[PDB]
Order: sequence, then C-alpha cells, then structure tokens
Amino acid sequence: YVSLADLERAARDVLPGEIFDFLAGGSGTEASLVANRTALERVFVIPRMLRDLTDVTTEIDIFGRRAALPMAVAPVAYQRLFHPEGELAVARAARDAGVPYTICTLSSVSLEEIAAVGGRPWFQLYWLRDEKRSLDLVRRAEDAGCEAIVFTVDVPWMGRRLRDMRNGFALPEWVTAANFDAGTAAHRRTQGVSAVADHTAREFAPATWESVEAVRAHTDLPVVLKGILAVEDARRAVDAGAGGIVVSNHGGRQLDGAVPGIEMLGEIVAAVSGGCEVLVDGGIRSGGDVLKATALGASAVLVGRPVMWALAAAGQDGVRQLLELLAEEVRDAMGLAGCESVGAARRLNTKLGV
Amino acid sequence: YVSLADLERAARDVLPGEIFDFLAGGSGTEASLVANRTALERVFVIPRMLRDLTDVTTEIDIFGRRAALPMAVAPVAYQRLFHPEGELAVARAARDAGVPYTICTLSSVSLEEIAAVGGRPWFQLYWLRDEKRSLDLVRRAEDAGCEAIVFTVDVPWMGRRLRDMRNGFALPEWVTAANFDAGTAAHRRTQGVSAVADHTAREFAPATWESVEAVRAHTDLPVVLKGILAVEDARRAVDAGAGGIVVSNHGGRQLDGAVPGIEMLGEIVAAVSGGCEVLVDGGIRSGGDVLKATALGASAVLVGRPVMWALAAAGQDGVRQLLELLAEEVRDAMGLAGCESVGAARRLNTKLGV
Amino acid sequence: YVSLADLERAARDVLPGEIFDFLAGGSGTEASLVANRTALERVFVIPRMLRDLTDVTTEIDIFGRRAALPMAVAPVAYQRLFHPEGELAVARAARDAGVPYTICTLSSVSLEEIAAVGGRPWFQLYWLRDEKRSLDLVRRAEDAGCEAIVFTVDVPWMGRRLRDMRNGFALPEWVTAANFDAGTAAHRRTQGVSAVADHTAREFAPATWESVEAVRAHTDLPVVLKGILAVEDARRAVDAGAGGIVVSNHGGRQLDGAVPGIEMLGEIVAAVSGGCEVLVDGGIRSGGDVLKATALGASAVLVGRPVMWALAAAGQDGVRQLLELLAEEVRDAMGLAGCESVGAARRLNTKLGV
Amino acid sequence: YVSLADLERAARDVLPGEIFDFLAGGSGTEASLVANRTALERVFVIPRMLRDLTDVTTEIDIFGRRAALPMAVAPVAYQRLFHPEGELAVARAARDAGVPYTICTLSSVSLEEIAAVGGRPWFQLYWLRDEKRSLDLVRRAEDAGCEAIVFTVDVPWMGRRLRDMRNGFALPEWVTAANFDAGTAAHRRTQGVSAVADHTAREFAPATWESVEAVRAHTDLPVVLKGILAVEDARRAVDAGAGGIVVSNHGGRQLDGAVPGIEMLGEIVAAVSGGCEVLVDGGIRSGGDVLKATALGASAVLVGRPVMWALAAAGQDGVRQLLELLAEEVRDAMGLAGCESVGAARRLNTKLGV
Ligand SMILES: Cc1cc2nc3c(=O)[nH]c(=O)nc-3n(C[C@H](O)[C@H](O)[C@H](O)COP(=O)(O)O)c2cc1C
Ligand SMILES: Cc1cc2nc3c(=O)[nH]c(=O)nc-3n(C[C@H](O)[C@H](O)[C@H](O)COP(=O)(O)O)c2cc1C
Ligand SMILES: Cc1cc2nc3c(=O)[nH]c(=O)nc-3n(C[C@H](O)[C@H](O)[C@H](O)COP(=O)(O)O)c2cc1C
Ligand SMILES: Cc1cc2nc3c(=O)[nH]c(=O)nc-3n(C[C@H](O)[C@H](O)[C@H](O)COP(=O)(O)O)c2cc1C
Ligand SMILES: [F-]
Ligand SMILES: [F-]
Ligand SMILES: [F-]
Ligand SMILES: [F-]
Repeated sequence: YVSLADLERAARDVLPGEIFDFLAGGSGTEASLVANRTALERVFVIPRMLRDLTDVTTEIDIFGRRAALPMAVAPVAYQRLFHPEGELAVARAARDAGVPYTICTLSSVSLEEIAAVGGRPWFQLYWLRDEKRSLDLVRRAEDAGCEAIVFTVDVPWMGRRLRDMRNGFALPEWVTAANFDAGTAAHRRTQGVSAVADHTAREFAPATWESVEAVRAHTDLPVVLKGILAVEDARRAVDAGAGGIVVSNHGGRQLDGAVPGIEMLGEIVAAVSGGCEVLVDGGIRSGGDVLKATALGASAVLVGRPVMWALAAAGQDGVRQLLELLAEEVRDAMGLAGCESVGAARRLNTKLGV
Repeated sequence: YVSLADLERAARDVLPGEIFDFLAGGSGTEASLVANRTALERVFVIPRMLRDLTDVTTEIDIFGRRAALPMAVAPVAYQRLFHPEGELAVARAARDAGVPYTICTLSSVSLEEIAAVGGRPWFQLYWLRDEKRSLDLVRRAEDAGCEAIVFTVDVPWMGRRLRDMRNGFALPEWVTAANFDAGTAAHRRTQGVSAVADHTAREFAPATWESVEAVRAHTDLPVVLKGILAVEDARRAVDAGAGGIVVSNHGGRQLDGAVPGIEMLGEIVAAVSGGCEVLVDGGIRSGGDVLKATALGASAVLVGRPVMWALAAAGQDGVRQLLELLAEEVRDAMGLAGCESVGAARRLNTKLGV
Repeated sequence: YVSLADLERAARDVLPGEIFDFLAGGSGTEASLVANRTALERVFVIPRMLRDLTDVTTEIDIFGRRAALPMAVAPVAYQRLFHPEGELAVARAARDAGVPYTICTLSSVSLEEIAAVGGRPWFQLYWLRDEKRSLDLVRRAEDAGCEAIVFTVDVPWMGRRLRDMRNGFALPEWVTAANFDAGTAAHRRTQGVSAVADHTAREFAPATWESVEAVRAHTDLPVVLKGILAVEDARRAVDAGAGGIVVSNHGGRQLDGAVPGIEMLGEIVAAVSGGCEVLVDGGIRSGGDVLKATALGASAVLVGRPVMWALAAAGQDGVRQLLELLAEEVRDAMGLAGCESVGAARRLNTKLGV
Repeated sequence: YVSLADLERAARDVLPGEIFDFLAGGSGTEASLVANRTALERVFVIPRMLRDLTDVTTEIDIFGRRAALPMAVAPVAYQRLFHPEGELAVARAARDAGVPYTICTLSSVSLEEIAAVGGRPWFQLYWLRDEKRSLDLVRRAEDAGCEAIVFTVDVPWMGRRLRDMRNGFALPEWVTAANFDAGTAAHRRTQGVSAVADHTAREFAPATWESVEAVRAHTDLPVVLKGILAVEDARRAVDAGAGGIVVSNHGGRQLDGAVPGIEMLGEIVAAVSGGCEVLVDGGIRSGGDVLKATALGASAVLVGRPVMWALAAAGQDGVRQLLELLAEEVRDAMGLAGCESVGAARRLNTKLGV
C-alpha cells in the first residue's frame, strides 16, 4: 500500500455490503461526511525552506505521554465487525507504532483485555441512562491503566443513517458490547430500521455539563470532550476543567449539515489560547492532511475509518502497515514544509484555495 | 420512506409527464430553482453540545395558534392534479399532524370545504382584476375559520415556464378553480403556450401596497406577504401592518435569476427586528433544512413540492407519512444541535462552506 | 422558439461546420468565452414587489433616439456567411422591432444599402492602416444617416482562434467586404492559418487615443468606444468626449483571459458617474440577462451570436422571432422584478451566488 | 501545433508509459499539481486599450543579459529520458530562441557540453551530502560560462510520487547523471519503490541558509533560490543576497498540499519591493498564462513539462516550434492587453473569477 486509499479499496473487496455501509456512511444526505473531505482539500500549506532538518521528529507529548506521531486511533465501536481479532489487533498495532489507541464504551472485546495489550490506551465514554454504569466504566478504565477519558458529547442519540436504515442493519450474533450487558436491541432485525440506532436511543442518555463535572470529579485522568464545534463550547470546556477537546462532527454521522471540525479548528485554537489540547478529526487520509490540521493549530488528529479499512484488509498487520505509511507521510510532509518538530508545523501558515 | 427524496421518486413513477413537469419545473433556465437548493447546501450549522434535552419540543406559536413544527404546507394550486382527493387529503393530514395548511385562491376544492376539515387553516390570496372578488374571498376565508391571509405578492402574472410551454400544458377537464367561475382559459390547449399562464394573465391584476392596505382594512386576521426578497420591502411590510412575510422566490417559478429567499433571510430578519413573523420557503427537503432556516432566523418554513410528491404517491396516507418523517427529522436535528426549543435553534450560528 | 437556446440548436443544424465554429468560437482556450456566461450566471437579482405595473415600458432614449428595448444588435462582420440576405435581413428585423442595428466596417452588403433599410442604424468603425479610409467610412456613415459611431478599440489585430486555425478557415468566394476593396487575403486558404486573422493583421492599424480624437473631430455623431474593460480607460473615454462605451471582451474572441465585461460593469458605471452611456455585451442570452445587466448599471446591452443563430435558422423572420422573444422576456423580467421602466431596473440591487 | 496542449498529446503518443508518468505526475494525491492549473485559470487580466503598439517588444533584461521573452526553460533532470539528444536539443533550441536554458545538476549530458552550445545558460544546483561536490559544481558552472546559479531549495529529499512508486520507476541504463559519479541507486528496480527517490534521499543533503551563504561566497554569479513560497522566506532571500527567487511548488511534485506559486506571487512581489528578481513557475501553458504571471508582478516565468513534451515529440525542432508558438502567444497577449513592453504588462491589473 502506498496510500490510505489503497486500503479502502482492499476493505470494500472483503467486507459484507451492509458492514462496509455501516462503516463508510453518514447521516442524512451525507453532506457533512463529504464536507469533511472538501474542507481539507481547500486548505493549502505555505511551506518553509532552508531550515535545519538534521533530526526531524514527529513526536508529541500529550496527556502525560510521548506519542510517536500527532495522531491517535479514533474510537470506533464494535471492531469485531471488521475482523475476528477486532480491537486486540488494532490495539497491538497502535502500541507497536507508539500511537494512542482509544478503547470504546461499546468495544466488542472488554476494556480490560484491550488495556492488557499495553501501549498506554485512552478510554471513550458514552453517558448511559444509568449514570452509575458510566461512572463505573470510568473507574474500570482508570484501574486498567487508561490515560485519558474521551467523553463523547455529540451523541445524545444516534443520527439517522439512511444506509443502515435501508439495509435494516443489525449486529451479527457474534459481535456484542463486551463491557456490559447491553441487551439484545442491537441484534434485532427490523425492516427500514437501524437496530444500532434503536439500541442506543434506549441505552444512552443525553450528556450535559453536569455529566462532565460528575466525570471530572470521579477521576484524576484528563477528560477530553469529543464532538465540540462551537467556539463557546470550546471555551466552556476549558472552564469546566477539560484537559482536551476533539473538534469533530463525528465523521458526518450525527447532525447532517454540521460544520466540519477542520472549518472551526483555527477559531477554536485561538479562543482556548493554550488552555487545553485541541484535537481534530474527520477525513484525515494522509500525512499531508495531518500537516494541514497541525498548521491550523491542532495538537493531534484522530483517524477513524482508515484504521478499520486496514483491519478489515489484513488484521493486525494491515493496521501496522497503515500506521507505518502514515508515519512516513507525516515525516515527509513535515520535512518538505521545513518543520523539524510538530511545534514548528503548528506555526506554519495556510491559504484557502478552490 | 426514510427521506423526502424517496417520495419524489414515487411521484415521478405515478404522475403523467406534463403534470410532473408542471410541478417540478421553474421559469427560464431554472437558475433560481437550482439556486434554492444550492443556497441551502452551502449553509452549515454550528451545533451546541451538552444542553438539557429532557423535553425537546418542536412546537411554535404563530398567528395565535400552536403549531407542532416550525412548518406549514405552502400554497399549491389545483391539488386535484396530483390525486383525486386533492386538497382534502392534504388538509386532513396537515390537521392530524398539527401543521398549518394553506388553502389556495385557485384550490380545486372550495375553500369552505377544505376549512371544514378543521386544523385551523390559512388562506392564500391572489389579487384579481375584479378587486371585489379578491376581497370577497378574504371575507369567505375569515367566515370559514381561516386564521391568516397569505397575500401572494410576487405574481403580477405567471413566469415563463418552458416545460409547460413545450408541453402545451393545460388543466384536465376534471380539475377546476372551485372558489369562483374562473372561465375556460386554463383548459384551452394551444401549442407552445401554457394555458395556465394565459389564464392568469387575464384573471390576475398586479398587486400594490394599496392592495395590501385594502386587505388589511377588510379583515382582523394577520396578513402575511408571500414573495418578499428585498430588505426594504420587508421593512415596508412591517410598516404596512403585515403580521408576517414569506421570504421566497416562489420556488424558482417566477423571475428566473431571483435570489433565493434563504440568501436574503438573515438580512431580512435583522432589518425587521421582531416586527413581524419571517417565514422562508424554497427547497426545504429535510428536517436539517428546517434547522438551517431556523438558525438563519426564520420563524417557520413552508414546504411545497414534497407535499405534492407525497399526495401523488399515496394520497392522505402519503402526506401523513411525509409529515411524520419531517417531524422526526426536525426533532432529530434540533437535539443533535443542542436545541430543546425552536427559539434555541434560532440562536444557533451558521457558517458558509463550499 | 421559446428561448434563445432553441435558436442555437437550429443554427448548428443548418450551418457548415467551419462557419458555425467561426461564429461560436473564442480565442485561446476559450476561457473568456466561457467566463462571459459564468459571470452572468453568478449574478442574482433582488426583485421588488407591489409596485405599479399599469404601464410597463421597456423603452430607452439613447444617442438621441427612442429604442424599443435596452438592447442593440452587436456588430458582427460578414453576415452573408450565415444567410444569403445577410445584413439586410437583420437590419430589416431590427428596424421593425425598434432596436438599433450596428452596421459593420466589414459588412458583406454596403453600409449605404443597409442604412437605406431605415431604422436609424449605428456604424462600427475599425481603424485601418490607411487612416483616410477609416475617416471616409465615418463620413459615409454619417451621410447615410447612421446615428452613432461605434469605434472598436480592442482589435489592434485579431486574436488567436484555434477553431479557425485548425479548420484553415477562409471566407467563401461569395462573401466579401462590401465597403471597400479589402483585397484577397481573407479568401486565401492556408493550412493551420486563419485567413481572416491574416487579412486583418495586414489591413488594420492599432487604434490609439489620437485616433479617437481624429474621429471625434471628423463627426458630430456620438462616438462610442467598444471594448473597454479597465476603469481608467472608461474614465479616459469620458474625458476624450465619448458619448458611450461598450464594456466588452469581444465575446471572448480577443485576449483569452480578459475579464468579462459584466464583471467590470458596476465599477465602470460608478467611475463614469453619468458622463457617458455605458453598454455591456458578452453572453446576453435572455431577457433575464438583460435585466441583470441593467441592474448592474448598464444603459443597454448588445447581443451578437444569438442574432446570427436566428439569421442562419430562418433569415429575416428568424431575427424577427428572436427579437419578439427577447422583448417578451425583457418585459416579463422587468415586471416580475417590480420595474415599470428601465430606469427602475437600473436601481435594482443584485447579489452574487454560486 | 497551434497550442502547447497539442504537444502534450504528441508526447503521450511516443513516450513509454512509466516515463510519461514520471514527467506528468505529482506527489500524493496530485492536489498541488492540479492547483497550479486551477490557480492560473481563476486569474483574469484587465486589458488596456488605445496604447501605442508600434514596437511591441517581449524582451527583458535579467541577470545581466537580454532575453527574448520573460521566460526561461525550467530545470528538468535527465532529459535523455525523453529524446536521445536530451539536453543538447533543448539548449540549442533555447539558444536560437534567445531564451535562457537551465542546466541541471542531474543533467544526462555534462554541464560543460551543454554550456558549449552557447546561449548564455543558467545552472541549477542541488546541495549534496558532500558539500565540496556541490561547490565544485558551482565553480564548474561559472568556469563554463553559466550566468546564474539556480539553487533548488525545496528538495531536502524527493516527494512521494505514487505513479513512480506503483510503476517501480527507475532510470534506463542509457540515462545517467553525467556531471558526477552518482552511483547505481537510480537504476535499481525495486517493486513499489521509486529508485530516483531512493537515490536522492542518499545523495542529497537538506540545504539551509548556511548553504546559501556558502554558495554566495563561492561565486560572483547571481544566486537564485528556487522553491520559495513563504513571504518571509522571500524577504530573507533578499537579505541573504539572492539575486532572484523562483516562487514555485516544484510542479506539485514535492509537498502535496503546498500552495501554488501563482497564489503567493503578488504578496511576494510586494514584500521584496524590487530587491531581487521574482520568477514564478507551475502550470504556465500559454502566452496568456505568461501575461497573467507578469500582471501579478513576475519578472519572468519558467516552463518545465511543455518543453519536455516538445522534446519528446520532435527533438530540437519540436522545442523550436514550442518556443516560437510561445513567443507568438506572448506578443499577441501583450498587444491585445495594450502593453508595448513587459514593464507595462507588470502594471496590468487582474481580477479573480470563478
Ligand atoms: C464505524 C464507526 C464507529 C464509531 N464509533 C464511535 C464511538 O463509539 N464513539 C465515538 O466517540 N465516535 C465513534 N465514531 C466516530 C469516530 O471516532 C470519528 O469521529 C469519525 O469516524 C470521523 O473520523 P474519520 O473520517 O477518520 O472516520 C465512529 C465512527 C465510525 C465510522
Ligand atoms: C405546482 C405549484 C403550485 C403553486 N401554487 C401557488 C399558489 O397558488 N400561490 C402561491 O403563493 N404559491 C404557489 N406555489 C409556490 C409555493 O407556495 C412555494 O413558494 C414554492 O413551491 C417553493 O417551495 P418548494 O421548493 O418547497 O416547492 C406553487 C408551487 C408549485 C410547485
Ligand atoms: C462572428 C462575429 C463577428 C464579429 N464581428 C465584429 C466586428 O466586426 N466588430 C466588432 O466590434 N465586434 C465584432 N464581434 C463582437 C461582437 O460585437 C460582440 O462583442 C460579441 O459577439 C460578444 O457578444 P455575444 O456573446 O452576444 O456574441 C463579432 C462577433 C462575432 C461572433
Ligand atoms: C521531470 C521533471 C524533472 C525536474 N527536475 C528538476 C530539477 O532537477 N531541479 C529543479 O529545481 N526542478 C526540477 N523540476 C521542477 C521544474 O523545474 C518546475 O519547477 C516544475 O516542472 C513546474 O513547472 P511546469 O508545470 O511547467 O512543469 C523537474 C520537473 C519535472 C517535471
Ligand atoms: F457508537
Ligand atoms: F397559482
Ligand atoms: F471583424
Ligand atoms: F531532480
């Protein structure tokens, strides 16, 4: 593979149609899904020349750990959908690459098992109807050695994914939510209905600023709010004691018509003015895209779908190859842009084009 | 049906070509028709997170009544063109959904019959060559329980619809203007001529500000001016005593090259500064589009063509399904955007994209 | 015919390929040709409502005569290329429609014959290597009753039209420059060479501000400079005593990459501040386009290619039908936009869209 | 040939696939390659009229020599890839046309042989791992009569060209770096690897501002820094004693996502404020494009790929024809825009369009 696009092709070949659709799709007309890509394509970097490149390093320090790249694996539920080794394959590859891996509330292998892989993992939290269950997950994650809580704040319920509805998508019997008894709703086949959306509408409670404070009081770990797009919500996240935010429209899967995170990133970085880490996701598909995000001010990016393409295509080895490719592309882009460090990349200027 | 687009497909299947064209088409090169869609597609919402969503309500109060959604059925003439039950089917579904229905001057079932369905209806007025006839329609509408007069101000005569001209479109014998003897002109088949345009050029008189005052003096009902695009005309509408305006280019069917209402809406909302209700129409095709209109400042939207798609596809039941779908999409979009009420949605910010 | 586009289709059917190409084409990559259309398509009108339309008039006064529309037939050389009656057919139709007709220096019927048709014609001037010949043409035009001199200032030589070069285009033996002995160069067939471009490079001299003064001193008629795009050249035209200018890139046939006139029009109208008439051409293809040009501040437009489509399709009758269609579309657009006069249309606002 | 596009067609016919790809391609997704063209297409010239054109001259003085056009042949490595006469054919044609030719560090014929052709050549420098070798090349170039050193500053290593990787591109045995023993790395065939990229990663050292000073101290010739895009790097180039810069993203072959030079040119010209020559390259494909670059403030342009198309198509004669065509297109564009000199063209204004 010489690009991430090679991997999407490989994944489409192997995965069952309804599973590829569940992975690829967005909500509504998929306007926000497409806009994530369009928004990146419009950004051009103004590279610097003639700088010392004798020791280019792509490393960052974030949430108390050194990471090999300004990148982490995004939370993606139910990874056994894509390969039998699911989360274990991805976590092993991430560990070996020095990249943080985000363990999901709806992981198909238990959070303790995935944490046991090592690699100083993060944990993604959904707020559940039973608050105590969500707080218990936080404590389990901390006890297991997770280093940050990524609280997803953009899913009071799941968006309307028309591909999943048309397919009457449901989880196969062999894929379950391993962290708790989530019941059978996500496995029920109903015509024109997404079982996964039906399941979560029952299981999830809308999170509020009060929920954030409950989590912050329950752990010493940095709390990172994922799904922030409004400048005022980014400011409030800092005031609330968040250690970071992920500027994100959830891959175009939640509100159709939500602005891409990449379009809000610069304004958000200015408003928080170093008060927390500011990550971004949505459509990152190359090292050059990582560079663009960094130049707009991101601390790091998350990558979601491409990691699943790699997992579907070739399991752990596939994810390894994807991360090695991304690492090479990041080093390449940084050097060509005159940046010996990620901090230097954050000081690059950009220009919008057509 | 999982989207309004499903309904257009269904309607194209069933309707005769020239009737689908009469419904779908616009004037001239259809630039304004396309621009209504383009304009919405360029608007992105900046959603808010972490707000209380324990009682999301899509209701509004408008013209003295509670409506279930910030939406009404737009005036569409001659609904028997699309289904034998015509206006009665649509009005029944609107009533059951709690959505205002606009009864047309050129309805194919009498305004009194449609009003008898219930649901607190509005009445759309065209200014006719005989002024007394137009004022009599206003009084009939009020006597029948209509709750607002929607005075269409953008049709001094009908625009040039090339599809209708090429088709030599005329009304079938079984469709007539039930509110008065409109003569036979709209039924006459002439090559390269639209009988409907020929008919109205004879029957309609251009309305003026004097006509608005005559209507305002003739009724206690709120007068709503439909087809306002200039900021100064919106201001003047308030000064003239209008209870509302509909910012609209008449679905791209009148002046080809007229700006979309959605492009003028924000400026108009600022200029009237709460002095009347400001509605918008043109290309609303989802709950997310309703959200965009609200975020730009609209009090409510009108929906035209999709209601006729639903009527053509499955009669009253079709319209019911369309309104249930729109209601779900509106609730979904509002919640995902952090809005427990339509007032909160009006306070959302937006960003233009490409 | 219900649109001008109908006529282009008709003309492509009948004309020989190389003649249609000579008519349709532009210079270079045809960027400016396409941009003339793109530029109009991006302009949207903000129409006014509720104004008195009891006597809509499309008439203007220009260069001392009343014209039926804010439009004239653009100068187009060698009209016998398109129909045997050539300029006489077009001039007769223009006269009957009350539209000024521009007689060309390179007309294929003598200027005196075309003037004898009546209709108070204009005369287009090219500056020739022998200055006395150009001034003699001016005097002939004035003696024959022409009412303005349209001095083309954007053809120091002909642009590079790749269609004409590839076709090895040359005039047929039966088409000649009837106003003087122009020699045989335009009739010579040479591979990969445009004989018309070769001919004019020999015959034409670049015009200068001194040439303008020589013309202004030679006639009492208003001198109109055609092909102005720079604001400073428009100002200078007023200072030089021009009665008008035509803001124009010569239909995309001269400098490839020249800005469309419609893009410079507003700025030019502001800069001249009523000091001369400001016309525009390039891509006017409907009454709505006329309205857009007027709203941007034009006194009138010229129309070129569509008049030749009509002439090729059906001779004098074809041109008559085209002008009747344009007249109807102009009246329609004006009324729908709330304008009872062309002066009111000039006060309309516009908005750029995508 | 009537346009440069004719030549690309001819070249695609004759060249082996992997060689055409090596020539045509860019790095990554080829975003910057495409953007070079898009950026030029968006620029429109505002031409002037009525100026004296009795002696239009396309000549410039640059680096102490008169050039026939505001254009030079860009450095393109390994010209024997495209025709057996390689650099000698191109240099002879450039000499005969009065256009500077840039001899490459990686020329496939020795720099002394190419210089012996005459025509007052420039020399392009890459900084090599052995600094002394690079400085020796500078001295060789000066001794051989080269008139400027074009120091390429945007290749600390070669970008990721996916076409070359997929093709497993390597130089044929009959093409070598004639200026020094470059070893065998560029000739080694490895699957999924570009031998040329592998070769240069070993051979090249990243250049720094210290390298620029070492070169400036080693020669009396003007040093021109090629690959500057940041305004601050252009300013620093002047402060460093550069005689010129080439504003360039290396034809979209280095950082994918680098802004086009044409997008930075105006800002760069303003910032240097006459302190050095400012050239631009990337996508120049006509005399009209030369005019656009000049109007944005460039001293001259470089042309790369089209010169190789011409060389592949017809050797020395092909390059001659290309330069004659470009010369004619430049003269044509300048005159149509009212410019009797390149200095006048630099004073033209431009407007962005869509
Ligand atoms: C199949 C799938 C499952 C996901 N599951 C979660 C989840 O459980 N929690 C969460 O916060 N985000 C989830 N996401 C969103 C991603 O974390 C990420 O925001 C999104 O995929 C956009 O990045 P991308 O374009 O790189 O895919 C999921 C995305 C996909 C495609
Ligand atoms: C078939 C048809 C008939 C219409 N009849 C009327 C009418 O009688 N009065 C009126 O004010 N608008 C009329 N309209 C315009 C609509 O009320 C509305 O402004 C327009 O359809 C744009 O909304 P849409 O894109 O949702 O269709 C009609 C529209 C259509 C398509
Ligand atoms: C075939 C042809 C011949 C023309 N001949 C002349 C001419 O002799 N003098 C002149 O000033 N313009 C001439 N023009 C330019 C037109 O007057 C006008 O500026 C141009 O066609 C743009 O308008 P359009 O898009 O309506 O065609 C010619 C254009 C065409 C297509
Ligand atoms: C095949 C090829 C080889 C090149 N070799 C060099 C080189 O050795 N040194 C250099 O500075 N630029 C090199 N370039 C870049 C060109 O000098 C120029 O910047 C680029 O081709 C953009 O111009 P264009 O669009 O006219 O091709 C090369 C470009 C190509 C296509
Ligand atoms: F999830
Ligand atoms: F109607
Ligand atoms: F001509
Ligand atoms: F190279």
